[PDB]
Amino acid sequence: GFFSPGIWMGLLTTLFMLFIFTYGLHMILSLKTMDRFDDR
Amino acid sequence: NNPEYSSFFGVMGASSAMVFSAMGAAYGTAKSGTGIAAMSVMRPELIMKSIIPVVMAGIIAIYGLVVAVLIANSLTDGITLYRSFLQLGAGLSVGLSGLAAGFAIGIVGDAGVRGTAQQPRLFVGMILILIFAEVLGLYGLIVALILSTK
Amino acid sequence: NNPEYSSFFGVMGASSAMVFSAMGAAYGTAKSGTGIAAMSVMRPELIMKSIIPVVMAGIIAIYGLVVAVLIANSLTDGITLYRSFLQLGAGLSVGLSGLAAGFAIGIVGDAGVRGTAQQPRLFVGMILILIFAEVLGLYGLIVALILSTK
Amino acid sequence: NNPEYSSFFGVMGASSAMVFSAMGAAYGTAKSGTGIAAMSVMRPELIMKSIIPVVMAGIIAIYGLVVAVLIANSLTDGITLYRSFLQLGAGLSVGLSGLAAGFAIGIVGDAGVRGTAQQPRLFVGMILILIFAEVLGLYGLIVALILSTK
Amino acid sequence: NNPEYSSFFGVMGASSAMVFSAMGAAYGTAKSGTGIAAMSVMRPELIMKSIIPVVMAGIIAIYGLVVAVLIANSLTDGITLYRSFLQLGAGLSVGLSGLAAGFAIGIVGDAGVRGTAQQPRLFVGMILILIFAEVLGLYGLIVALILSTK
Amino acid sequence: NNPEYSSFFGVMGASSAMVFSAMGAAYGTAKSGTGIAAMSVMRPELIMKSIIPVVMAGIIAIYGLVVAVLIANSLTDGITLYRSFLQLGAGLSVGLSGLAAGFAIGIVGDAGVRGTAQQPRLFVGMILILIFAEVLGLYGLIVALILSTK
Amino acid sequence: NNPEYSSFFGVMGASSAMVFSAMGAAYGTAKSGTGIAAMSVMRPELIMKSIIPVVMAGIIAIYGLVVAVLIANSLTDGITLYRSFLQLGAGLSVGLSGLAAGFAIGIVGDAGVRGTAQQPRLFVGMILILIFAEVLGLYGLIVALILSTK
Amino acid sequence: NNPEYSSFFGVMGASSAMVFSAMGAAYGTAKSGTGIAAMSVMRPELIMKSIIPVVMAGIIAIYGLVVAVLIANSLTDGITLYRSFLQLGAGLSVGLSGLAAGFAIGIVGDAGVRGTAQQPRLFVGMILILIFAEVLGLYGLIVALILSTK
Amino acid sequence: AHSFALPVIIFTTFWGLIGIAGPWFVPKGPNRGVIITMLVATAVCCYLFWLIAILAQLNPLFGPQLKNETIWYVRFLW
Amino acid sequence: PYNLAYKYNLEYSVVFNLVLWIMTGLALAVIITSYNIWNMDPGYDSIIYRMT
Amino acid sequence: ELFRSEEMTNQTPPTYNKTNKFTHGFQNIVDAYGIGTYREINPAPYTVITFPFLFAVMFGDFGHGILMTLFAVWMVLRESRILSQKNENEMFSMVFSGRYIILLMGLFSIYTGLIYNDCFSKSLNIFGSSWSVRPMFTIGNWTEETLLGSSVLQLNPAIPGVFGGPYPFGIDPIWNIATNKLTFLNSFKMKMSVILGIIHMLFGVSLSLFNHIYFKKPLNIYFGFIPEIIFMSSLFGYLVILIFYKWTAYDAHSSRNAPSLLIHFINMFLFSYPESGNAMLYSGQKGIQCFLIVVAMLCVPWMLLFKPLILRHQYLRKKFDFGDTMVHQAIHTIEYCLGCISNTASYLRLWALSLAHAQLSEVLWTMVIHIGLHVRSLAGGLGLFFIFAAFATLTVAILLIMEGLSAFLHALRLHWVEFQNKFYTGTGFKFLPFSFEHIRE
Amino acid sequence: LCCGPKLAACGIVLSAWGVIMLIMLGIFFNVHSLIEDVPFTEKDFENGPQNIYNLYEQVSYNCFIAAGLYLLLGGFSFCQVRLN
Repeated sequence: GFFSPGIWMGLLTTLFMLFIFTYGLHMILSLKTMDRFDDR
Repeated sequence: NNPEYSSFFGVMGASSAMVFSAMGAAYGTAKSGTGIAAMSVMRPELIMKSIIPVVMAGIIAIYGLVVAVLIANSLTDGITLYRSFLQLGAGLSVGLSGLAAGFAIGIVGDAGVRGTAQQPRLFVGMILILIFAEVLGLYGLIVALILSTK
Repeated sequence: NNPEYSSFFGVMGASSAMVFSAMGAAYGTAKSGTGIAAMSVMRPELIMKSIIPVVMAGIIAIYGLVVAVLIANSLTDGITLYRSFLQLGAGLSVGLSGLAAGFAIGIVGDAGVRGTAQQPRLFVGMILILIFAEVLGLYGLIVALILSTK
Repeated sequence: NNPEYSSFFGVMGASSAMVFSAMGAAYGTAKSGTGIAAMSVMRPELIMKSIIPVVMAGIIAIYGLVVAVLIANSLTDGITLYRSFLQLGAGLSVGLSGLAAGFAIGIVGDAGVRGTAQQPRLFVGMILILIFAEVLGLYGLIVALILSTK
Repeated sequence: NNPEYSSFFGVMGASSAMVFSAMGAAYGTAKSGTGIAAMSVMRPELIMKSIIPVVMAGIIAIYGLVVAVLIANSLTDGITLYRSFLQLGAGLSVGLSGLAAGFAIGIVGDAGVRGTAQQPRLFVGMILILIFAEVLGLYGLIVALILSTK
Repeated sequence: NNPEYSSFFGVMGASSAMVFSAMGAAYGTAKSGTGIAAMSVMRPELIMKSIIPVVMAGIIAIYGLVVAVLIANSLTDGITLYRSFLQLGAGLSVGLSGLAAGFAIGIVGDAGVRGTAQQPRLFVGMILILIFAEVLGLYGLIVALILSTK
Repeated sequence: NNPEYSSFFGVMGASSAMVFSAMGAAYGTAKSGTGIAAMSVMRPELIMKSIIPVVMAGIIAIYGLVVAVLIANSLTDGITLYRSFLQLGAGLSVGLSGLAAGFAIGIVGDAGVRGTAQQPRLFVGMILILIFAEVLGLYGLIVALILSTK
Repeated sequence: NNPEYSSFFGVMGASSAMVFSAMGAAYGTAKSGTGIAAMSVMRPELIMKSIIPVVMAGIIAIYGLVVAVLIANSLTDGITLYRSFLQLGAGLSVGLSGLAAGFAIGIVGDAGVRGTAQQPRLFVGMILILIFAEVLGLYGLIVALILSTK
Repeated sequence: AHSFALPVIIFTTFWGLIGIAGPWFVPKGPNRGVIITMLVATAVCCYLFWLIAILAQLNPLFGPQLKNETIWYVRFLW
Repeated sequence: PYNLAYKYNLEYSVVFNLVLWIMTGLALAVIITSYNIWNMDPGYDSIIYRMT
Repeated sequence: ELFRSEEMTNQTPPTYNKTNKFTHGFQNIVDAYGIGTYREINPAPYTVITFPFLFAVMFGDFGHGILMTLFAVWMVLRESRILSQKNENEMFSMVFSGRYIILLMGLFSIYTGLIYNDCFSKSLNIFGSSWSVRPMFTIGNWTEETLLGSSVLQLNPAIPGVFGGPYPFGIDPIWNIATNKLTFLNSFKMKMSVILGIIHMLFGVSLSLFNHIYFKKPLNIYFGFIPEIIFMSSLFGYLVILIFYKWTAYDAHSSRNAPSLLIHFINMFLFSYPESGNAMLYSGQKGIQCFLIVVAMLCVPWMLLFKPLILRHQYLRKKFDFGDTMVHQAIHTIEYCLGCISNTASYLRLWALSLAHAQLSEVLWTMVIHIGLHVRSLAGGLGLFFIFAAFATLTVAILLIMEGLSAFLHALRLHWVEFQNKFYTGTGFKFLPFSFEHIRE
Repeated sequence: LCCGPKLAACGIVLSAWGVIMLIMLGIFFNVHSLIEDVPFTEKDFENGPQNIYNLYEQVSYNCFIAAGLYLLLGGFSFCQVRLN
């Protein structure tokens, strides 16, 4: 067979936490700093 | 009698608790530091007060450390799977909860520091809103801890 | 009696720890270096103080080297799999946590270094904030060390 | 007694060690080259100093070349799989770590060289930052060697 | 007694070498030609020297041919699988490494050719940068030669 | 005697050669036609000379036509399977290599014709660069002929 | 003796031929119509002649119609499988090749008609270029016909 | 001896014929109506003789309706599968071909009506062009009619 | 059939005299240094390349793979 | 011969699962890295404004 | 006695190299890379032969060598008419200015093409091809093989007792019609490229000794040249020796388990000496391989740090930026050692392009001019006319121009990068005397 | 016709090169009646080596025909350059 109960259950939990990681990283990557500072 | 792979799910719980919380705190710190850097130029006297958002972000990371270790000290070889998924749930519960809280702390802290410099009367409001953010992370810890022994 | 291909997970751990930590330190270094080049062009007298962000990024990389080696020295052929999952958790825990720390270092470094030239009183605040980011990287190491010997 | 397909892992390692590190060096060189062109037209007198990021980038590619050869010279038909997994991990460790180093080298080179065009005192700081990126690449090499000989 | 379709992987190797090498060379040529077309309008007298990026880039397609043929020379029906993976790895190694080199050559060629017209002193720096980018393609060949003959 | 579906690979080869080469030629033609149409406003006297990029595209398409026919004529029902894979490799090798060539022809043709309109002395340089791209497509044919006959 | 589903590939060929060829003609038609509408405001005279790119697009669709019918007429229930795969190849070959031609017709016609409004001498050049794209479509038909009868 | 997975392929043919044709006609209608509404501001006298693109769109929908009915009337329980794949091909052939026509109708209608508003001479041209798109849709019907009775 | 020794004798003498004796028979003009340089460099470069080509063909491990019609043609040609 | 099976890899699910996700992740890493390099921003300044 | 710049009369003088109608072009392609240091060894007298030779190796095609030579001759024969005219097209002027450089490239391309035995993918059989005696092939247990032959090849065996003997000059023509040319001759070109590259590199290093003597820098030879030339010899010259050894040491009698030179080379560096799996080239090789690598490593301290240490000694004895000197010397060593590895591989350009040229030529022949032949008489004659014209056109467009350009550039690049960088260092100023040169302008 | 002396000159070079190549090639086919070994032999090949010699003779004749056309081309192109 292509998949086992072990392998599959692993993949199912892996994807859920992978989506969480993707969500977190997504917002982290879309994070900018300032072009310039306001004043002296 | 132990379904093999039983240990795999558990250890991922410890990993998630630390990694996701670190991601949250890291983002929270990054946003707070950026806001502090922009604010502090004109009003350096607020630098010490402005650090608070960063500390809370750090606390989020600690919640994750607490669960990640609690799970790690709870791992064995002959894990009955039932226990493993409980640990995975606890890990994810605090992880995502801490992750979301870190975002709230960062985004709110950034605005709060900038606003406070313009209007110091907002300082208390900044702190209050941020406490709620931390309380959310705490929530994640509390349930994650409760689940670890069920 | 030991499952086959059991070493795979531990090997991925050793590599993951080094790679993700290098990614974190690399990002933090690149972002700081950009701020340093943009900042110190006007105020070269700060060039030897704005380097610190970069050093801290390097520490993130060391965390990864320490665990990646610790894992590699812990691997054998007849691994009981259980140990491998523990090694994978330790690898990812420090690697991905260092990665998050790398972003914190990078964003705060750039913002802090350029801000510092505009306002020298910011330097101390910059370091303190960057200290939290190094602590976030360390939390990952702490868990990884707990798991890798469990 | 040897599982067929086992060689696939080690073989992908030998390639990955070169391919990913090559992309890193390719980015580093290409990104630096653009910055060099900008500096040189403004002032060609520095043309022989701004090349350094490129030399460093090349060293990264070499790190990968070294591991790729070590893995390739360690392949056999009767492979025990364990060693094949180590070879894959070792190849990825140096390849992906060098990849991160390549981006670090390119980004700071461009910023440093463009800044140096305006401020000659920036050169020393640029070199120190470049040193951290080369060190980030080496850490990958160290782990890869430990794994491939384990 | 050999596995069925064992040539499948080796055949993809010979093709992949040529295909990715053509991709790299094509990219390098396209970017270099664009820079030349824009540059030579102002200084047609440089249209001869400015070809170098294009001529060098062609080496990647040659490297692809060299390996793709070297692999093809060793394709038979009764392949022991082991050797087939080696051929696949060698094909990918040179192809994807040549692809990385193609990117490097193209990007620096565009900046180099344009810069040279602005400042003829850039010629020497352009040549050095192009060399390192080509070396990356060479490293790909080196690994492929060692691996495909192992 | 061989596995059913053995012919499938060879059939995909014949199609791949024609389709990918046509895609490349179509891209090269479309981009060349766009630049020419605009060029005709400045210099209609170049309408005849500026056709060459389009011919180059055409030749790419032929490369694909030649291999597709060779595969189609060589493919039988009782195919040796080994030869079927080689036909797919030959098809992809020439098709995808011609596809890459196609992009180089288009980008170089458009940039060259546009630059030529501004400066007619660039015409000879455009043709030379185009020769390299056409030869890169031929590289694909060479490997395909070696594979499809082995 | 052959699989009851072996007829699947053939009918997908007949459908693919018509669908992709129509898609190509549809794109080319849409692109030409857009350019023609704009040109028509500039000057009435050319409206009549400007239809030609659209006719060529139509021919692409016919190319596909011819193969789709040939496959449908030859496709039976007791298909030889070998012939079915050939029909799938013939269908894709003409369809996707015509699709590529449709883009060439579309882009070239649009740019050509818009340019011709400004320079009537372009008209002849436009047709010649479109001729190459129609020839590219024919190439797809040639291979499909060879595969269909093979 | 009839395979129970055949009544699905068949009915999906009837559905595809209607659904994709409605999508095409809907797209053509949406774009044509938008252009008409804008046109009506300046040239309300053209409103009635500008509906044609929409009627043509509808004809595409009919092409699909007719095939969907012909298949639906042909559907039975004991289908020999061969017939099911013919129904699937016929459904997709007319549906997707009509879909392509819908885009041509839509884009040409929009550009044509907007142009006609300013250049009444474009009207015959708009119709000739749109006639070609309707012919492209009919081609889909022709193949579907051949397949559905085969 | 061939021996290796004789080729070596004939081409080594040829290129030797050029690189060894050649410089002895040179004009005294301003190009003397250039002519001698060329004479020696040429003989060395050319001799080495050939020597490789011939030595690489000694003690072969395998022969050519010829097509059946080619094999037939040669049988009745050489 | 006797409609015998060809021995469809015992533990197939293991090799399959490993190779699928390993090559998929590595292939994507190359695609993303290639994308980032493909679109490298030279700055489009300094001399580019004049050459354009 | 080496060529150097002329003496000038405490500022950096310009670098003056006297050139003439022949040598000027070669000096310019050197100057294009840079102006040599005052009293530097001028590489041009060696470029005159070295560069065209390396080109001919990359462009070793007899038929194109003719075309290339004739072009140069045409330009020279019209020299007076082309030079005393206006030539606004810089592409024609450029190749004209290099007409004497091209002339040599053609002459050497003929020489190398004949040794390669390739004239438009055709071999040149001088009736000396005695590779095998087919009549004796059938004797050696090959009876009616042409029956099965209809579907197979059958490889001609080595050491059947009836085959053998080298081809007098170049590659035996028989390989030009084999299906495995692509392995027999491919191996030759790989090994040849390595041999030529390493030897040429050693020459480039040897030249540095004369320069260091001229400037009386004992340190640059006691801590520089000597360990540098030993380092390169011990690693790369050793390889070259083994390549020739194998050719003359092993026959087909030992083809099974015949040593692989590439594997021993890698195992050499790594001190990898498996008990079995690889036969050794000669007894005691293990000791030699270990010794040479140790020496190469011991060569590094000399070039790495002994010079700045003695400079510090002499400085403090007399009593100088020690730190910067140590860094500079360290960089030199790092680039030298890593460059030796990369530079040796770089000469794979010779093989890579030579292979490509032969393959482009073969396909242009096979897919174009082959079509000009036909069993129909009149159709063949008339078609061959038109087909050849196309073949001629493509032959020039693809090989004589484009690949000739690639071979030109890559051979030149080898000159600049691997050769010159071993001795031709530093920069000077271009000598620009006041003179009435601008007469035609 | 003039056609331009630049293009007539190219024809002269192509014609001269062609005549040289075609004559030499035809000889090679006639002498080795060979390295090229592509005379388009029959698939129904019998035990008659003389059949291969005859095929090469046909190929050689065709080579000289093509040379004749290049001789005519060179003549025409030559006069164009002289008149231009």
